[PDB]
Amino acid sequence: VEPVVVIDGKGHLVGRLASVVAKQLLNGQKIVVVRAEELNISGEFFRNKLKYHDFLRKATAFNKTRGPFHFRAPSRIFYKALRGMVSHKTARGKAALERLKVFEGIPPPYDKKKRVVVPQALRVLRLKPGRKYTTLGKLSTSVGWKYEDVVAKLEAKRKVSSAEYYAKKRAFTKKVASANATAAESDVAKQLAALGY
Amino acid sequence: ASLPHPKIVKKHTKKFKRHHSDRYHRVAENWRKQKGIDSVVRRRFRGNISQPKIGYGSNKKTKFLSPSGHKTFLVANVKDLETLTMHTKTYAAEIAHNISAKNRVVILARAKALGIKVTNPKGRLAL
Amino acid sequence: AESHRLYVKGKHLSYQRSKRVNNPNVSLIKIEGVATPQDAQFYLGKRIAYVYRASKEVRGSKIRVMWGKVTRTHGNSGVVRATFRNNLPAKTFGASVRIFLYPSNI
Amino acid sequence: LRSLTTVWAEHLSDEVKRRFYKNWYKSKKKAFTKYSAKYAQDGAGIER
Amino acid sequence: ARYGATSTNPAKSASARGSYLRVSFKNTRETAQAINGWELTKAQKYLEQVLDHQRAIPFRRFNSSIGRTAQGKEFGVTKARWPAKSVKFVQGLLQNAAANAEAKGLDATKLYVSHIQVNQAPKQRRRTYRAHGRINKYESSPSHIELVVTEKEEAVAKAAEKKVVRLTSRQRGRIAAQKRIAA
Amino acid sequence: VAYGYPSYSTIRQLVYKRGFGKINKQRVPLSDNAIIEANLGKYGILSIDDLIHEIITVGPHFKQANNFLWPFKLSNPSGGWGVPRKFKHFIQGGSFGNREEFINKLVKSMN
Amino acid sequence: SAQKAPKWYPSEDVAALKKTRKAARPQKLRASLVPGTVLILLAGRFRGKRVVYLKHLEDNTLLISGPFKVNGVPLRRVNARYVIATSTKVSVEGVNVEKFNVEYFAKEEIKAERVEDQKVVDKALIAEIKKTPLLKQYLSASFSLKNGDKPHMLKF
RNA sequence: UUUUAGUGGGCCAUUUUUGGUAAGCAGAACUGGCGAUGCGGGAUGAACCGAACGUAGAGUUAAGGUGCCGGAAUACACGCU
RNA sequence: UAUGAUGCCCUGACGAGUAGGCAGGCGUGGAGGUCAGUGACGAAGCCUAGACCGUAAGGUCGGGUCGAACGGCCUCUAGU
RNA sequence: UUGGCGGAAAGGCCUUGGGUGCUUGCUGGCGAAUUGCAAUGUCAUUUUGCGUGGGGAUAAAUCAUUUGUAUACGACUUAGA
Repeated sequence: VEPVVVIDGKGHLVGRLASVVAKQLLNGQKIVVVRAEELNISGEFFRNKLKYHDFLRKATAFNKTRGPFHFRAPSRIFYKALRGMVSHKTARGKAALERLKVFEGIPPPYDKKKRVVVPQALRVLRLKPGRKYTTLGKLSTSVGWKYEDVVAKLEAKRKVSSAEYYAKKRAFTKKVASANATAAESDVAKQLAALGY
Repeated sequence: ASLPHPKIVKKHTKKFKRHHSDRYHRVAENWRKQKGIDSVVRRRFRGNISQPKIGYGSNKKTKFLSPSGHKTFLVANVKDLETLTMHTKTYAAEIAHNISAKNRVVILARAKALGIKVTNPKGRLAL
Repeated sequence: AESHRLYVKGKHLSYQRSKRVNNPNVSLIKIEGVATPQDAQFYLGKRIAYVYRASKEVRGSKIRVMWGKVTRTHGNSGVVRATFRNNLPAKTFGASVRIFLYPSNI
Repeated sequence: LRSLTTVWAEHLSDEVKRRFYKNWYKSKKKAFTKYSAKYAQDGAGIER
Repeated sequence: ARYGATSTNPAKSASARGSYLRVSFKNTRETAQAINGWELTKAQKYLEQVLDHQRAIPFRRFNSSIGRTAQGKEFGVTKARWPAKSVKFVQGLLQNAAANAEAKGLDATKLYVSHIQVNQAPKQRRRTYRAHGRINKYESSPSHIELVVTEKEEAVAKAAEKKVVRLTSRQRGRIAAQKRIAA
Repeated sequence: VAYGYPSYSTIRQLVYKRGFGKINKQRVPLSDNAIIEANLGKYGILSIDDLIHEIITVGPHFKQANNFLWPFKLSNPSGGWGVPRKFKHFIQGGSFGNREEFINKLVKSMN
Repeated sequence: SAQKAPKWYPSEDVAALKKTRKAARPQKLRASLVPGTVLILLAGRFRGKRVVYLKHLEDNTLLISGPFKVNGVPLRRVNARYVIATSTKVSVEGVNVEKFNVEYFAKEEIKAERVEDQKVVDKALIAEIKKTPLLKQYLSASFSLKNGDKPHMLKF
């Protein structure tokens, strides 16, 4: 019920996330997916690596340029996997794909804003424990995404820049909790506990 | 005024153009049936032009009526307008296209006396 | 108040369709916050107005409204079939739309 | 590797001043005037 | 003596026609579009330079397989060319229209070409002789030119209709309910 | 076909709601008693309850009373059919065949 | 004669309508509307104004009063179908609402009799409203939905 | 009872069936289609599944489906991989 | 009296279709009758993202251009 | 206004200190009808242009000329107060 929903990608199945993201775009919700490189595909690493190398031999013969383009970055792997769901040739599909922004890591305009998850897509609710999965960063680095180390450096930045934030939040709530301790036993606390709050 | 008539229902209002009348200049727009064997308009595929047939026909009460609830009736001279003296609020006079400017004012002045609606009173007026 | 809203907001979805034919005379409305069909039986008959702006000012306004109403339920997840006086323009798929509380049954 | 800034030196010679014009003879030769004004102070913009 | 579609005042318009000119049609049209809508003096200084190959008429419609060139960079188009014979048969009409302005007493400092069109004349049939004993046509495409020049003028101010409004009783019931707040 | 044993209730509701008489053919509604009387007073039947009695208790005049009714133009069923596929037999989890007492349920969804 | 006159002409006689069988029969009200009920208005200028219900008029409408000293709502008609009935009630006895009728509201500043009847009703109703705590502030408050309000979940 | 048009090149499918290694081959039998036919389904596809068509409205359904494309349960239950 | 009996009205069922058959109408050039029809105060024709009627063939009108003849109806006819 | 932090798309975040406006934390008074039984009953955002007011600055590119490290033609590369 928000204007823009930011979806955390860590621990989400590519297809099961991509389906509900592509349904909400076609209903008109601006979705931005952050940290798409720690996304997950079911089945082990070599399976998905062979699935990618089948797609990576399909260019147009008479000119390799105008064929299928094989995007390597995990943001664009998820983008490919999502515009196969949005009917992207009519005007409604182009309008829907403009409502979506997908990022590798968590960028500056979006790391101060709260990031949601999708429960019918989390791989830790979906896969039966003991099957293998596939970290999408490993897959993209194997197929030519030159940047993963750089991305990791920046996350090794922002977690630190977030961790202090959490400390600088958490202690404050402690104080509020203490005030919420001393607001009990009064008349207004009794009347709110009578009325369910 | 007119008689109480039901609301006029016009099952298919759109003009039935002939198939490929837009694509060719030599094909007129007039409705002529495609009778070929490989046709898709005779063979009535979906998404192709609707053909006129008897279900499209309008209601027997509201047939021939204008929005004004009146059957238009061509009038040339005054003596043939006078056969609408009894039946005024069913028919409506319409002056023919070749009544000249000195007689249109005569027909209008007579129709205003006998109270008949004229569908084209502005025909050939000099301002 | 900071919030002046007397209408349940909702989204517009596609028309009534099969795979390959769509019926423009019936639209589909996704009301926020409704789950079952039984929870959407409350919104039956509540009158829907689509509110959109324009460029030319007519009749002392730039905002034009297409009226209509919920007719019945649709599907298991609380989608709603709604018709209008003149149907929604199929550009407005995924547009917001208003579902008033009048006619109140309560 | 996105470029974030560039810093140019103080007194460019007339050759890199000539690189920026397709027409050196008609031009007022005014490239790097307002930038070379940033040395009127101690260069606090430049040191920034 | 009829003309094309002119939206302009005939009281300040001087025109020249010159029918049946044996030029190319597809070159007179394009020099007539290079001239169109300019001040008459800029055009008359312009079509002098076209014969000098200084500036070039830009071919825009009838332009396929033209050798591109540099001078059409002025007008944004790569395919430009110097149709000299159309330019002579146009600037004859420009000095005729300026003389028609001077006979009408129009101040020549503000004339601009407001309507120029060329179109097709009956063609001139000759014939040529092909391989294996054939004869195919070999025709000119001569051109009715015409132009109307007009003095430009300001004070074209755009006061418009009254636009009476028909708002409802419960709309004026709110509009009148806001003079009772502030105004 | 799907066929079975109709009880009193479904027969009653059909003869009231969809019951149409054949009078020189002319499928004519059974809204009135005296229509049934003027056609079938020769056979003792003089109401619509006499019709339903000569149906469910198959009497001396079942042929003429059953021939007096038009075939029942029934609807589609109200709650679906209950199967994914109709054209297997009812014993195999389909639709057609002798489904005796269950036919009551189905005709009350088709009425 | 550029059109040959037809033989039969349709009659210009209008015909009498058939003796229609539709008796007028009064409104059977829903039971959530009892005289004294605090209501919420969904339309008109007074939308969302919490208001006090009064006598059911005989044009199948609802005479309501604000009271005008609280929120800004006069004696007025409001239709029954445009109204969300809250559960909370006031006592209405002692108030002579039963003067007014359909003839009272007549389309033609304020006629002064309206303001006089307004004060006569509202003094008794303010004397009733002071009896319950926080209700006088409540009726002055406007009603609207918030985020996460599900009016099928909500109760009145 | 008269009279007269158009055909006299056929094809497909289930079961029956001849020749044949077979065949989107050749040839018969009963029936149904396609030709001559639109529709919903089989992504598409003359004949397959449903179902046959005056024009409209509403309701219920068929065959097929209900992650997203696409209307409709990322429903429920037991297992297997 | 005051109107069509090849009319008006009631009831029911039904309505795919090539080749083909039949019926009911629309349109064109000419002939007889008729409207004591229209017409240089402007016929006929032509153009017209102007309007009305018929399910459709088609009809009717408004505007512009134009400059002499032409239309409805009951019938005949075909180089339709 | 005070200072610090943020370049992955910083353009935001926090903070010092006054001043001003409101306060529904609580208790008062007056107005708010006639939009006449509802009709989004218009109170958002974007882009542009015209005006007044104030601060700020006062160039290029193209053709034509010339070159040959380029050249089918454009393009390119040069040079010229």
